[PDB]
Amino acid sequence: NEVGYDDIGGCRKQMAQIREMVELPLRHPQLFKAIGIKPPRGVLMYGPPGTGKTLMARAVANETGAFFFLINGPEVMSKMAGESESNLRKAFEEAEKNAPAIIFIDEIDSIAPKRDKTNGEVERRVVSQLLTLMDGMKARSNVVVIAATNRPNSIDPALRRFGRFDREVDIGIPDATGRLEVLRIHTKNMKLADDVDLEALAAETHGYVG
Amino acid sequence: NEVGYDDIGGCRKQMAQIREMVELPLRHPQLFKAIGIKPPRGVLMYGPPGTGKTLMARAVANETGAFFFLINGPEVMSKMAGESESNLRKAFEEAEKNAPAIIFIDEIDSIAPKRDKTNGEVERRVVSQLLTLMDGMKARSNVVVIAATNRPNSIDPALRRFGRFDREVDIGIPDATGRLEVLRIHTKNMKLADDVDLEALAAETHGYVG
Amino acid sequence: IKELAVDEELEKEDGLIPRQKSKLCKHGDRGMCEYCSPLPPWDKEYHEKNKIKHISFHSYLKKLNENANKKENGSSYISPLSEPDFRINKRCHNGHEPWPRGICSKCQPSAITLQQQEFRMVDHVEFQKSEIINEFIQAWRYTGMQRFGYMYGSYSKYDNTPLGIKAVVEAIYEPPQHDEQDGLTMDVEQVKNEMLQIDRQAQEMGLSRIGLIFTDLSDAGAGDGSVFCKRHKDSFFLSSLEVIMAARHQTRHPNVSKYSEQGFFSSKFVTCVISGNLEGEIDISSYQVSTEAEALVTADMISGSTFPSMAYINDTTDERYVPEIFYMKSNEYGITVKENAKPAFPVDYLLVTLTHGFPNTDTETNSKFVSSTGFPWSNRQAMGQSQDYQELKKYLFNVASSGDFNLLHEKISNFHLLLYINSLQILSPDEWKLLIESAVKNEWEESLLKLVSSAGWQTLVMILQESG
Ligand SMILES: Nc1ncnc2c1ncn2[C@@H]1O[C@H](COP(=O)(O)OP(=O)(O)OP(=O)(O)O)[C@@H](O)[C@H]1O
Ligand SMILES: Nc1ncnc2c1ncn2[C@@H]1O[C@H](COP(=O)(O)OP(=O)(O)OP(=O)(O)O)[C@@H](O)[C@H]1O
Ligand SMILES: [Zn+2]
Ligand SMILES: [Zn+2]
Repeated sequence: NEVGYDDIGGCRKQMAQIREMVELPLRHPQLFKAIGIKPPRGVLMYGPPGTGKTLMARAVANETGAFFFLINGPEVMSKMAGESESNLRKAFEEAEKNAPAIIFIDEIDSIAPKRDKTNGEVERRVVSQLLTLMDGMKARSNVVVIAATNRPNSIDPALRRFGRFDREVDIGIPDATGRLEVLRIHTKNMKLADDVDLEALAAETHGYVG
Repeated sequence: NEVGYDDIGGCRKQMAQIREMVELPLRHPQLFKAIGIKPPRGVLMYGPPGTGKTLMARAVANETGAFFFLINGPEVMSKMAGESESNLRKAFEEAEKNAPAIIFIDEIDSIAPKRDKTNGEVERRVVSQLLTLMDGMKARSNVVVIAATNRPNSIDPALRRFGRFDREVDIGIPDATGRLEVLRIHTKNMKLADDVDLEALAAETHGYVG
Repeated sequence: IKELAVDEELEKEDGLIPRQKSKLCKHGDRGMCEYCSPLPPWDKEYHEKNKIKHISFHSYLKKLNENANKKENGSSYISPLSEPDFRINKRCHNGHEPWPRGICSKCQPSAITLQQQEFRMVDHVEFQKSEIINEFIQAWRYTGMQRFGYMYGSYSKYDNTPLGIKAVVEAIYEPPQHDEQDGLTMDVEQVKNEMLQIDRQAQEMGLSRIGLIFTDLSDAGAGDGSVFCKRHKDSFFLSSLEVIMAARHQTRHPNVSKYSEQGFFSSKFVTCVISGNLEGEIDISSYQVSTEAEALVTADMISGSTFPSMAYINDTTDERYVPEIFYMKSNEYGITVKENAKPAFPVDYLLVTLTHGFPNTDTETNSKFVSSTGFPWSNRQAMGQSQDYQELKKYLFNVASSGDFNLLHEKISNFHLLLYINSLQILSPDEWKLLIESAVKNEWEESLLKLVSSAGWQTLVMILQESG
């Protein structure tokens, strides 16, 4: 049991922005990217909790046939300093030998909060190793790190530099034309239905996330 | 040296309330079968310090002839978290086979203080081990646990619920006839003079504890 | 003061562990940040990665030199490498001048935590030949009782363990003892008087008494099975009665060290026992005692218990004040903190292990003592190999009454044969010293002809031919 090609309504008008940073390093590096421009690898997905990124990252791996990974924010960082480093180091060397690979990271705000009153130094150890390992992969490593969070302003401004994290894509709350495909997916598994269209019921559910 | 009824004084009206409350589940369990309701298991004495509450617990145990065991307050906290829970489990097992028995604990304020003012780690360690052992035991061995402190609302409020600790008993200061009885026990070996009047010293100290 | 020649060589070398560049390194090629810096030789993380269970004391000496000598002024040269004392200072530097009336906390011995030693003096014991110790087990195969011996050997470097010293043994001497089926117990006075003259001949031959062996077999049925399995995980590793004999032997032989204030510290002594493996053979194992706690309390407080795993702690009689001994063990419900308010504390905790082994037969540096290993030993009176001059007609005889020097010198290098000749002291002590040096060293052909031309060797073969 895996996800289909799109499988999420209300995102097909913006799913190309996440997609176009993937095939263009691999499908055409001779006439399109051999001018002398390094491939950007750091994207940033965010939005309200419930827009479905966690999946959206699964959909681009199924549509391209690339290897998929899963790293949760408060899960790996809750281990020891040497234990979280060993899981971080063994994930990137595994992603090198099966290019193309997608390294999905979630909940960046728990790993890198703002430094206005958050005293103590236990958070800056792991985020210094993330910016370290994002540098020495310049030549042919078809890797795109996907950082998942909720608010873009809660992330530290040091992560938004050249080569570290450039793309800030935001999948939004769909309208009645967008959420109609979400109702079409979760009703085709049903046996029968009424003789009333689902767009008449989805018209009043405007501010309802998918 | 063992103590009896004559070795205490002043609280003779208060002792009779504790007398019928603990001697009925110990001696005559046939009233439980007749009326069909559970007799209490945990009493709690409190009041000003120096009123001989530890002496009253030794007096009610030797005269009834039950298996008496003492658990002092600061001797549990002088150990670490590991061996203190093992010593608390061993005390309740030997009193079950020696039914009827009285498991008198002392100084519950040092074990169970007010938890919400200092939200800590050890403030819910030894009391949570006691609460699953006090409410968890069920063998109809009609054993009575007696608590003692200096303030009724200084302990954690979850202990004063139904089934664990329901009957509160206040230990007040003795009266003029009560404080006379205290000195008569201590002066059994003191070779006093003939001019020393017995009733004159009772009216001298108005608010002196024993 | 002067230390050993092996001990000074391990001090001069740093023994650093090199590392290579990595993906985690962000620096340039001409540098090192933290991940390709040179590793210290005392880090226990690298030790347990290669299954090394101790930190190789010469590297532990380096990890305390970093704490003694600093970048600051200091001007001290303290070098705090001393034996931690549990005895009570009588003067006490306070107002409680007698111990009968007064003791405070600065002179009171603290409660022993029972923490295991992380460093061993000897890191790996090695042997010379499998035919040498085969004669020691053969003593049990003739009389059926347990044996005892002392190991004479030397020391050299060890390249497997980082900054480690390996223990080499050359020959085994047996003292006269009274054997028994259950155990053994001999007189210490006749052994010490006998061991004094063996240390005389060991100086010119380059040997030193650094070890001992005692047997414990308990044969099962003498058929398919070799021995029983007495020492395992659930049973005792070393009996508490043999801890006492191992503790007195280490205090008699100290190791000289310039870093210690008293002049001697960290004794290099091995205790090996023949006990057998778990399944089916007579494989041996060796452990040595701990210096931190056990080595000093054996002067006053070690008493024998009925259990082999534990030892009883006795009481104080006006000078022998002891502190409480604590250790952690699991109760019936969970794992708890220190419980021991009770005597008979275990002694298997105070032992550090060693790695025994035998070298390969295809190549070696030297062996120096393989003559026959079949000569009758000096104090094997329980066995039949305790012969008089009748054996010298059978053993060497100056072979077939006219011996070739390639076949004569190969028999003369035996340890117990040379120790039997000088007891008769027929030769001069100057001619005897060149006799034993010819048998133990190389290029012996020019000096062996000097021995046969001397009149002392001619009188030895003439007095042997007339006798039986
Ligand atoms: N196109 C779509 N838009 C919105 N929701 C969808 C869509 N397709 C499916 N869903 C539903 O929304 C859920 C997606 O939520 P998701 O698993 O991403 O939780 P999340 O909180 O966004 O993930 P994370 O824990 O990374 O924040 C799915 O369980 C799915 O049933
Ligand atoms: N019948 C009595 N009533 C009151 N006091 C008494 C009586 N008999 C003796 N006393 C005196 O009162 C003291 C009893 O005090 P006790 O030892 O119980 O202190 P406590 O604070 O009540 O104990 P705890 O520390 O458990 O609270 C004794 O020292 C004794 O001299
Ligand atoms: Zn580096
Ligand atoms: Zn002192």
